Amino acid sequence: MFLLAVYFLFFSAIANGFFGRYLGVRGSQLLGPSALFLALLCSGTIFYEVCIQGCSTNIKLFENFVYSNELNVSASFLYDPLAATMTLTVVWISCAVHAYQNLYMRGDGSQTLFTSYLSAFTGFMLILVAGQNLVMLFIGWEGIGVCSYLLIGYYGSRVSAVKSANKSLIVNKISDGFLLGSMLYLWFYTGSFSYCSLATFQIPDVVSILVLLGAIGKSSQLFFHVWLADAMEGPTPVSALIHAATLVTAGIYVLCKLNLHSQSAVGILGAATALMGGLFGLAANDLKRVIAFSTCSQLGYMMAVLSTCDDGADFAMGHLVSHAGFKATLFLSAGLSIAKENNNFLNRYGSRQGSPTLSFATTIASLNLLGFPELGGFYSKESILNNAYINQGVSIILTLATFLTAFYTSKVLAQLYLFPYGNGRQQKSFDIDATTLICFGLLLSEMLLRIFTGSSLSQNMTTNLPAHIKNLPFWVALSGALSGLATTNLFSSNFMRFFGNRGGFDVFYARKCSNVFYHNAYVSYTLLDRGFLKLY
Amino acid sequence: VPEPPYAKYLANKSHYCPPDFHYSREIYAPYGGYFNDPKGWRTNTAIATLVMLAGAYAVFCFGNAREERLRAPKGWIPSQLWNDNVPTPVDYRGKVL
Amino acid sequence: VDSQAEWYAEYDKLEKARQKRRIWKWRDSDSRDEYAINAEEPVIYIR
Amino acid sequence: MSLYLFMLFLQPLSLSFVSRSFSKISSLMMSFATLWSAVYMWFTSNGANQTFYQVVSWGSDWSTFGVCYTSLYISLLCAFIFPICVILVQGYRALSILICIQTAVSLSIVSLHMLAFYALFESSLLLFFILIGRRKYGSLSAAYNISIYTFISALGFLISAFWLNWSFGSVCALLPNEEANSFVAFGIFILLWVKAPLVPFHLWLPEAHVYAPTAGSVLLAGVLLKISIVGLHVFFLPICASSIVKAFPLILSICLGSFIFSSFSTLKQIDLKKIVAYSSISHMAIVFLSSATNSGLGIQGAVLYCIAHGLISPGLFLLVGILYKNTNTKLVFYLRGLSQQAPVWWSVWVFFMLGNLAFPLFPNFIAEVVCLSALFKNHELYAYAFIFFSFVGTVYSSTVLGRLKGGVSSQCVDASRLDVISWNPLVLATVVTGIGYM
Amino acid sequence: TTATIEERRAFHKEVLDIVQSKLANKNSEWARPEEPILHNLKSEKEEPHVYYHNNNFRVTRQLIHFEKTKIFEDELDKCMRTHGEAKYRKCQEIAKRFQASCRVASNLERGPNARKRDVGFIYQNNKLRELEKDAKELGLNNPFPPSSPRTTIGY
Amino acid sequence: NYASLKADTSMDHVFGDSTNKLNYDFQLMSSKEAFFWNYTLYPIVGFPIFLYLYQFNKLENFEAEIAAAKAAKAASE
Amino acid sequence: SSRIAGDTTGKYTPNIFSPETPMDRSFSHVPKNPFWEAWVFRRDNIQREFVWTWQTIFDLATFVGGLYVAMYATASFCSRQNDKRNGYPERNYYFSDSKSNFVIPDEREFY
Amino acid sequence: DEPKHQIPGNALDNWAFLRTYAKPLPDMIHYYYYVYLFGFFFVYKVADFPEYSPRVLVMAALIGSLFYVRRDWVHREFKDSP
Ligand SMILES: CCCCCCCCCCCCCCCCCC(=O)OC[C@H](COP(=O)([O-])OCC(O)COP(=O)([O-])OC[C@@H](COC(=O)CCCCCCCCCCCCCCCCC)OC(=O)CCCCCCCCCCCCCCCCC)OC(=O)CCCCCCCCCCCCCCCCC
Ligand SMILES: CCCCCCCCCCCCCCCCCC(=O)O[C@@H](COC(=O)CCCCCCCCCCCCCCC)COP(=O)(O)OCC[N+](C)(C)C
Ligand SMILES: CCCCCCCCCCCCCCCCCC(=O)O[C@@H](COC(=O)CCCCCCCCCCCCCCC)COP(=O)(O)OCC[N+](C)(C)C
Ligand SMILES: CCCCCCCCCCCCCCCCCCCC(=O)O[C@H](COC(=O)CCCCCCCCCCCCCC)COP(=O)(O)OCCN
Ligand SMILES: CCCCCCCCCCCCCCCCCCCC(=O)O[C@H](COC(=O)CCCCCCCCCCCCCC)COP(=O)(O)OCCN
Ligand SMILES: CCCCCCCCCCCCCCCCCCCC(=O)O[C@H](COC(=O)CCCCCCCCCCCCCC)COP(=O)(O)OCCN
Repeated sequence: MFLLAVYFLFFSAIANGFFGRYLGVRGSQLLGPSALFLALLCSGTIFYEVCIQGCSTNIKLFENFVYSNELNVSASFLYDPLAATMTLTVVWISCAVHAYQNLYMRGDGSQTLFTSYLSAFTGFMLILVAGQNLVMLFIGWEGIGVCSYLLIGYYGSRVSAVKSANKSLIVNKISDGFLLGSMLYLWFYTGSFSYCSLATFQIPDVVSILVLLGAIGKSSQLFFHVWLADAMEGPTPVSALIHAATLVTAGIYVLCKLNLHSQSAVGILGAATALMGGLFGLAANDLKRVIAFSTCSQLGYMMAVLSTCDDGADFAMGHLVSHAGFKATLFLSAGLSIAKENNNFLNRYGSRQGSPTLSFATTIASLNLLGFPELGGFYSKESILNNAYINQGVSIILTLATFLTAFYTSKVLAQLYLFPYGNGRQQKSFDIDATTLICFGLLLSEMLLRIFTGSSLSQNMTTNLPAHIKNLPFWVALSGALSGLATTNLFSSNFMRFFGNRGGFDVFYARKCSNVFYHNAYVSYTLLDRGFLKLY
Repeated sequence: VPEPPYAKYLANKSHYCPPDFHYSREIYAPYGGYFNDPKGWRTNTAIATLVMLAGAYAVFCFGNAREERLRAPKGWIPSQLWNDNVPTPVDYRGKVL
Repeated sequence: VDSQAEWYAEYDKLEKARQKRRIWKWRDSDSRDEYAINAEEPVIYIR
Repeated sequence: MSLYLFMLFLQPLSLSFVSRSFSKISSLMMSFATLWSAVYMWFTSNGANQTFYQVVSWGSDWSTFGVCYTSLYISLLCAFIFPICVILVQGYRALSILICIQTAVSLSIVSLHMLAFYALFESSLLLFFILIGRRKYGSLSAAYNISIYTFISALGFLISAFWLNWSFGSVCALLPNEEANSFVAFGIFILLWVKAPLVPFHLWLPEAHVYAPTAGSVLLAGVLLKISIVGLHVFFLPICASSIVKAFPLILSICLGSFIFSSFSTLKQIDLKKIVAYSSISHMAIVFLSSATNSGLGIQGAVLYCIAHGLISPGLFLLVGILYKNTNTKLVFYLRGLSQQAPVWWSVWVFFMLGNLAFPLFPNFIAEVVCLSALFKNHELYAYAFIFFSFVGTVYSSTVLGRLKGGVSSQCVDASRLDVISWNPLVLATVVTGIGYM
Repeated sequence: TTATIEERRAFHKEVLDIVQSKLANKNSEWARPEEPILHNLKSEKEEPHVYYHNNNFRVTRQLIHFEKTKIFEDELDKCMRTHGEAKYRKCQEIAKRFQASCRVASNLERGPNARKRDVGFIYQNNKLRELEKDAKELGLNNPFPPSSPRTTIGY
Repeated sequence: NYASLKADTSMDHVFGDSTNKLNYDFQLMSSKEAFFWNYTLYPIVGFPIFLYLYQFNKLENFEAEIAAAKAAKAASE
Repeated sequence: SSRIAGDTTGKYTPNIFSPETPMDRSFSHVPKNPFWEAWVFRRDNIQREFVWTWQTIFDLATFVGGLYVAMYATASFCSRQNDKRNGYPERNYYFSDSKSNFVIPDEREFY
Repeated sequence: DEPKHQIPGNALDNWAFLRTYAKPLPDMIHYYYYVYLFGFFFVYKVADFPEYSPRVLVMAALIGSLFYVRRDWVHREFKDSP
């Protein structure tokens, strides 16, 4: 029963990507969503058995996947409470995106191959989440990396898209190299790759730094966030999956699965990432880029909360699973908006008659992003902010990040709906079928269920704080929202330009790191082996 | 240019294909053509669904054989209906069910 | 197929070959002028 | 063993008596029959016989042949990849040259005598000089490079073998001998330094691969680079361990420098075959260093990673040869839109390129994990150095893939039925090894 | 410890007798010995028959050690999955034994350049204990952490 | 034979002319700048090396100082 | 102006005298550009433009020899640490001048 | 047309340089006679030379190799002039 979901996703991938000639575009439009629906039932059963009823299961597919001398690893799946929650969230979002792609990708040539990529993409995420040992996690990690490479660069006739895919691949390569180093350390001094014997109360700092460096790759933190913004070149269904669950969350999941992180590094890096992501999302003028920078900021919150308290891992996971929902909704609604307006720039969006469902979904997802009270995002974010008060430096930066988040979220809402129509007088239209409505209904059901069921066991546990301290995040969010509605100027033109360039992390790489890389290549080849060592 | 003789064997432009879009119809790709919609697609989808369910049955047998629960669930779990190796539930206090 | 017997027979063959080679490497000068080094060799000179 | 050797001798024999119009068919049948004989040799090789599975001698120390773990893997690999070379090559002259080369190389792997190993391995010296320097599509410079490099390294190895035969009285591996001399250790080492392309003695391999035919490139990459590890496990480590442990910092210096500079040199390539050939050089260093640790993990990991390379690089070379037949170009800049123009070729190309980047579902992953574990057993920094600079391979592989993937093209260049038949066995073997049947 | 040539030749003769005794009766497990040939040779390569036999014995022992380590890991995983949040207390012993098996399997044949495998951080813990003892008795200040009761799940 | 060197001007009016060219000289970094940036970035890459060097030096110095104090205590006593 | 060369039935004949150009494997060959060919020739024969300058010597030394020196130093440090870790006596490495003969540890000995 | 290597220098200047090798050629017996005679006497004298260190012998060989002038070099550059 537990194996069935991964089977359904990989079957969808194989069927659509290898026999799609027989199935057809309609054949994908049935076999994809049906298989992921069945996987959703299986994931719901898993969630009820493991999380609610506390029954972890281990499935060993086969033994001795690598058996060389003492080094021994097996293909086994352990569904522990973390894994069931991530599995449920991932399958729910992926079923929604598969429903979405039926109408969105109809104007695309290879819809079957796109569906196959999406289904294998989900399958590798579930392999990463449910692995019982480090090697299965590495398999899923590299699988999601390659699937992101094949999905961001889907438009091969665009130089920007293929270069974005290359960027993602290279950055992720560096990150998993650090992870492989940490994996080798842990096998050598613990005797196994399994998480059960992986436990070390004291670990040398090198292993912690390697784990953190590997994690900051997929969970795009500072100095490793360059790929996330460029990942906008891919189709909208890809962006929703990568930013909501599959790629960004993996680093946080790894950090929570193995508590080898150091409090000092994670809190500073997370707070810096949250502030920088909010500041970058301030300047952005594409609808899709602002939501990516907001994803960066939320990842910063989740990374910061690990430093605060022992429950920080639970709080981070709760914010992770809450964030997947409204973020996926925000990307899907943004993609529908782009299709209806034939535009990506926020200036030319405006009020126009549309579907009540899509506008409501956008409003509720943005309200969850802002921190609107009595919402799933509100609880998961106040659990972080209130518990971060002990770390004074982290708390301040997160509160300013909340202000910035409120400002750009409200600015995006005003520009999409409240603002007057800004696009031209041309016939533009995207009529939505019932399948897209079922997609947004699934997202809205996830959002509504999150309120009743909660995100963490200690979500409503008291943080013994003064009332003015506890309710401060609401006031900061409200002030940011009010300033965003008025569309006031917050920074001078120099700093606005600085934020528009995303801090110049890429320009530094261009001018120094890449030039040194290709000068090393020049010395190695032209001067030496085709130079000094080549005969006349 | 007068279409080559083999053009008769090649299939037409599908309904989903935009009228302006031109693609070479001779190219073969395993994932399908540029817009597909083949004749007989319904039967192929039925066959694919049958294969999916048969493989699901085989995977279900394999997993049930290899699903090991070493700690008793706190309450009744759905797996008890189909697998007999589930330990008898014990609640938070410790009472057996 | 008695692997032990095959292994030991092969090793014995190689060891015998090595002994034969090292005997074959024991060579004094065969020069006709060199009567001292070869004093015990039975020879006749027709000169 | 005896059946395998007899079939190896039978293949060149058959060409003399065939009709010269049946040569291709007879050669293909002979290659498959040799593969089956190798499977029989595996069947008759009992794991209970731990030191050597099988030993046969035909009247002298030189005629002593035997199979061990490394020898058996490498011999099965060459017997597996030879038929693909046979179908790719046309003409009695070319068939004769390739059959003689394969007979010599496959006899070298199972040889247990250093002098017989030298005699069989260097018998294929002119055959590559003629092959790489063929009339229209060959280059004399590359043939000179490969021939001279091989001659000097093999002559040093021969001098060391002569010294061992004089001192011990024997040069067969089955007789236990140990030496602490550094001159003899270097004499044996220089062959490995050259044959396994290791900076700065790697210059011959690129020119040879580019100007060799596709069957020739497939054999060169598939098994001739692996002959270094047969020599290392069979003729260097048993006798020259003291010198490898004495020189380990120098060995690491040279190996890691080869890895880094070969990776950087790969970035400056515009020719597809040169890109694959330089990827091979960077891949050899991990094998050489893992074996040099002289640990259980290192030897197994090196032989495994050799098998992974001998399944991945022949596929890339075969795909590039197919593309060159279709397009008459190897420059990446001329080739664009291959994804749309050749979906079936592109799928296999991407699959094999992922294999070369050592992704988990490929044998290169398991092999690399084992080798890195051995390096980590020696020291943490040793593994860390190799793991980081692996990112350089990603850069050039991704740049090549991006350049080929998209653009405007007016030519349908996709593979035929013969081409797909050519790579199907390699794809199946890659998958089977990737799931753990190493 | 010095070996005269007479004693060396006598041991050579005795090893020839051992080889003859083994040759008399066929054995399918000849290369999987259960006992080594005891010797006091400077280099085992001096007597080829002892060399190969004891090498086969070492290989058999290492294979047994690897399978034993896999067993120990299996019971450690089962014990972890059974107890739940009481794992750290109740699985201390089984983890101890499993880590001991790992160190045996790795360290017996690590090789010329390979370092000792510190499963459980025992050697580091001992080094810290010695350093702390010396610093306290000599009045120095140790820049290194004191020894820990438990550094891993077992050792 | 060879491809035509004549460009297509059909879409110039829609998408702009090709008259404007790149200003890059297609030359690499200067040797002096390259030396600085190699000898800066490569150490950052090898951060484990310096950590191991630092701890090993600390361990050896503490061991030697313990040995010296031990010699002092074992000389008088 | 073109005709199908290949015949699946097996009745394939090459029409060398045919007025129509066969659609053989050369049909799909890339047209090629004169300047790209000269760029390929220049790039392969880059040894012609090699000149020994102090800048060239500086680059070659600082990067290649520098990386070799750094790797050798790191490997020597790791060997020293491993010798201290294992408990071995300081090993007689090739360029290290040590008055000890320890090279290969004895398996039988307990270190 | 194909890409080709650039040939440094002008065609006529290079041909003029090459034409400086077209000079009256002595027969090689004259050199060989003296080399044979002085070599025979040299081999007789060598048996009486003191034993030299291997390092000095190698340096002397290197100096001799560097100082050796190829017979063609004198051929091109010979001038019957003071
Ligand atoms: C009044 C009478 C005039 C004669 C006066 C003397 C009369 C004779 C008196 C006693 C004669 C007995 C001793 C003389 C030497 C024996 C040679 C001989 O007699 O053969 C007959 C010979 C004529 O025979 P041939 O068949 O008509 O000519 C053949 C050639 O093709 C000729 O055609 P080619 O000239 O057009 O072509 C020359 C070619 C012919 O090739 C040779 O010359 C071969 C010589 C190689 C060394 C010879 C073995 C050295 C062993 C010496 C043993 C003693 C030391 C022991 C330890 C040393 C360990 C090596 O070599 C070359 O291309 C020029 C380079 C010359 C040396 C090449 C090696 C260079 C290594 C340096 C590396 C540094 C470069 C690094 C930078 C590179 C940048 C990429 O007569 C002579 O040449 C005698 C001239 C006496 C001048 C020798 C000056 C030094 C002598 C001692 C130094 C030993 C080194 C040898 C230097 C070159 C000697 C040829
Ligand atoms: C883990 C156990 C289960 C394993 C199942 C894995 C999931 C499917 C595996 C199928 C085989 C994997 C390798 C397939 C061939 C690799 C090439 C490929 O995937 O795509 C090909 C062509 O695709 C195919 O024809 C075959 C793909 C079928 C299904 C592929 C699923 C995704 C691959 C999984 C990633 C492999 C994991 C390796 C690392 C763990 C090229 O695609 P593009 O470069 O994007 O260009 C296409 C054209 N367009 C520009 C319009 C986008
Ligand atoms: C042009 C191509 C078109 C055709 C596409 C073909 C589609 C291929 C389908 C993908 C297959 C995925 C199956 C992956 C499992 C590997 C199968 C396997 O290895 O068989 C195992 C048996 O194990 C199984 O049967 C696994 C059950 C597979 C079904 C389980 C649920 C399917 C979900 C896929 C998740 C798999 C992730 C595993 C990651 C490594 C052999 O058992 P042993 O006797 O122990 O062999 C020794 C072990 N070793 C191989 C390492 C030497
Ligand atoms: C006591 C003694 C003291 C030391 C004395 C040393 C004296 C010098 C010793 C050097 C011996 C090395 C012999 C190799 C010479 C280089 C090759 C000759 C260069 C050459 O022009 O060959 C051309 C092509 O070769 C090629 O294309 C091959 C490229 C270069 C080959 C690389 C060399 C092999 C690797 C070198 C080191 C290997 C490990 C060393 C332990 C063909 O010329 P042609 O046929 O057209 O004839 C026309 C005549 N101009
Ligand atoms: C400069 C960096 C070194 C480059 C090598 C990089 C790594 C290669 C290592 C290969 C591993 C096994 C080889 C054995 C030793 C080879 C070289 C080791 C380094 C070395 O030269 O040590 C020398 C001793 O070796 C010797 O005395 C002999 C050196 C080798 C001779 C060269 C050519 C030999 C060819 C012989 C052909 C076969 C002959 C067989 C009879 C001097 O070091 P030291 O101990 O004196 O310390 C004095 C320092 N203060
Ligand atoms: C003509 C050609 C040559 C001319 C140009 C040469 C210029 C290069 C010179 C600088 C090269 C980098 C520095 C390494 C050599 C430092 C001096 C050697 C002396 C030495 O071994 O000191 C050790 C250096 O630290 C170390 O162990 C090495 C630290 C530096 C390595 C990491 C920095 C780069 C990282 C990039 C990756 C490369 C390494 C990959 C493994 C520490 O002293 P000790 O405590 O060990 O005692 C050993 C007793 N002397």
